[PDB]
Amino acid sequence: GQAVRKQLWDTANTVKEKFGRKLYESLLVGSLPDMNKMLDKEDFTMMKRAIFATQRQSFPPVCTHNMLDDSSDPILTTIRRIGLFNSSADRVKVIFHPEFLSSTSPLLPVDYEEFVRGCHLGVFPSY
Amino acid sequence: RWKGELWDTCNIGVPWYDREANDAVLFGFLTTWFLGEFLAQSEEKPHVVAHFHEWLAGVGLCLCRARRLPVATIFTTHATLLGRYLCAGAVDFYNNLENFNVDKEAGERQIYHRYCMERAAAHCAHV
Amino acid sequence: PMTDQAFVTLTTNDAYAKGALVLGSSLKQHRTTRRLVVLATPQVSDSMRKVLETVFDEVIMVDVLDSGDSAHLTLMKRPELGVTLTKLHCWSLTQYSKCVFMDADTLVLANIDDLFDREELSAAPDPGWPDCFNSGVFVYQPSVETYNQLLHLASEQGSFDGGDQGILNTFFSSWATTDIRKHLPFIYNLSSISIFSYLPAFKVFGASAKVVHFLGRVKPWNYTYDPKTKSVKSEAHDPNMTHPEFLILWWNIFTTNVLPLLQQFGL
Amino acid sequence: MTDQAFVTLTTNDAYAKGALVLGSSLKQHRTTRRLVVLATPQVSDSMRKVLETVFDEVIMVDVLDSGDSAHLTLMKRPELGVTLTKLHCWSLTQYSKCVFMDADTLVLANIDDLFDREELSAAPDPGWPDCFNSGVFVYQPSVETYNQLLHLASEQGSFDGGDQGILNTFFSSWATTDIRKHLPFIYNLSSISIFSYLPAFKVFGASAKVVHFLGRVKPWNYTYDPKTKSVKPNMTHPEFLILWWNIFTTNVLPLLQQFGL
Amino acid sequence: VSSEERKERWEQGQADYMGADSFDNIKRKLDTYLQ
Repeated sequence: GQAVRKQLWDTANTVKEKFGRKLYESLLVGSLPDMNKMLDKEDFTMMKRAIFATQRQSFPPVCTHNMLDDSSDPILTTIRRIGLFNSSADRVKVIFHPEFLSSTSPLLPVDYEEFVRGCHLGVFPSY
Repeated sequence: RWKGELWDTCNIGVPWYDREANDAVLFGFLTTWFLGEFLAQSEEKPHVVAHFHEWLAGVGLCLCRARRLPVATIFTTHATLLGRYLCAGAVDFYNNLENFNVDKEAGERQIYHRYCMERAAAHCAHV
Repeated sequence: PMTDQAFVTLTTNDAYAKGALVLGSSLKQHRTTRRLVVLATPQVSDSMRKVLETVFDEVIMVDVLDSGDSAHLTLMKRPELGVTLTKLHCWSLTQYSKCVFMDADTLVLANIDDLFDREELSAAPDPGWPDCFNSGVFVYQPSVETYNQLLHLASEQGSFDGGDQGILNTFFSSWATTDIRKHLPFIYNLSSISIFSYLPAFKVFGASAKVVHFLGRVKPWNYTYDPKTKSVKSEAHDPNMTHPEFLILWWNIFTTNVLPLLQQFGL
Repeated sequence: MTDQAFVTLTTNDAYAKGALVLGSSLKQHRTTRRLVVLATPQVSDSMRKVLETVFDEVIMVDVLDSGDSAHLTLMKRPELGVTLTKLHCWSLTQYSKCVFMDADTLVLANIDDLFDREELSAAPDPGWPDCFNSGVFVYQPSVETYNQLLHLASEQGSFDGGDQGILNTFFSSWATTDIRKHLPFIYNLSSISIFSYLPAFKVFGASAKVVHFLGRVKPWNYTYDPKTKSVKPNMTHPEFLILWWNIFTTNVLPLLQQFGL
Repeated sequence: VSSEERKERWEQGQADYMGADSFDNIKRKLDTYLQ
């Protein structure tokens, strides 16, 4: 998932740069860009491959990490019971990150303080 | 039906197990049909040139010439089927080229149908 | 032409090669557009592996005893899981973007290219525990990462059943609850024990069977076929023989489209 | 929670002992819901009085009575008396949602969670896992639904020849429509599944919430020795059955002797 | 003879390479249609 996001971002950059050049060249002649002609056949293929990568019918996983012990996990058992499976219909999506957020980690490479700052609300119903 | 027809036309058969040959008969018959239908439905073009570029496209060429359709047929072998097997498979493929009984070798490798198709296409093509 | 997608199957001996030959033939009979790639252990004879070479496109060789094999270290930890670790090599087939794994004791009754519609680990609800996926037929997507994770699980926690089903069920626990599209209709992996154990449903939904899975100790190849009578050695009640067509359709396919290939290559 | 109920069906005194155990187990795990048996005329007066000590409502259903809604259907399908009696669970329109549980089930933990699920949410059946074991099912009482079920009973009956058959035909959507309507098998653990595929009961048996004794020998039928809580089968874990017999002895025989027998 | 049977022989993969199914024989059938 993270890799596909990277690919789409990289592709968008490649197409963006090519649009940049073509817009700059078009502007230099004194004409508003002819939108249809801006994108070359070469990119239409790159973008088509990119939109092919995106295609999925499977709901995104409820955890981010493959758990050495999955079935036992209290959080996962409860998520399944509660019915929050990140379904398209669901308005509430649960993402369980079982590792302390770290700069080294590939996904969300932000330390705890930065992640905390980003979230809108923090729920700590401590017993 | 298609395979049945091929036997009557070219006295050639394709084993059930081979996927590539089986696929080629489908492809070949469809291409022969397409071009024949095109010529019939359109105003007759005395010149239409069909360029077959491999052994498995050659089933079409065999049929086209056999159905006495007027389209010109070019058959191109980017590699010899028997050649690939005979090299490495035999000790001295290159010098004994003339000596080899092609039919025997082809049969021995259970590739005989494919060979027959390639040779048939070669004989069939005007060029 | 669909070079990107494959049916995979595992042969661990000549016995399960006859199974694979029948499965492969059945996929051809129902005109799959997808490549049938078997996986053969070193144990399959050279003569048999030529027959498997004719029917199946790529007999990729997986051996877990060779020290170069990716699973060899795992095998030394779990020496009882040789077969399982061999099967799990199905995930190494990164030349394919998506595959359907089918055990060599399955038989196809209709075109199932629509299995390729389903995503990773879409498998029939297993008879018995219906919260586990019969790993007889599962759509799946090759990946080195997934494969390595599976080996890790094999070493670390092993398998509850000491088999492919257990190692896969633990790793893909999400199947049971997450999505119904991952559940495949039972008709795509119809275990015969279902026809025997719960005959009434079979009577009603059996006609639509797309894949039959021969469970129990006595596999389809083990039976005796008298072509003159077209009747299999009839034991006392055997799950496979609850339906005298599913096994008959195994034996016929064998006789028609394999004994020819077998005799040619010296079996 | 006067609005919601566990229902169960007793067709005789034998299945009354089952219902008494089920009912007790629901109480032990502290349900907030009503307990509502349905009893055929066949249950003795003395046993109905025992049932009253456990169940909030003992509701009489007699399909042989010509006033009964299912009576005409019974005359068409005389083999489906039990099934048509069970289907009266849909007539209980005083309740907005119910969980039906066969009298050969036993509760191991609080399952008020079942009330979260909607109409015909039932555990996949061992054997055909495309049919819903009608041992435990969440449903919403409705006269319309009930009448449609009777119609199906008349017209096509049941492929199985039991309630499972007729419910499966009507609620065929279960197999494919929604995964929320698939109850975890833990909520209906047919012992046969533990026996057939024991490796799995070992890992996911601990979490069992309901055991369903589908077998030739019913839980009441089994022989019990109180001396060590021992029993003389698909009941691979005899633990579940021990928990049946104990609950019976502790919390029923008292309520039994008190009203007869 | 064994004419239709010969298609079947090719179908099961066993062809008479040396004899009846030799390309030369196939060539004669091909010869029916000129260049």
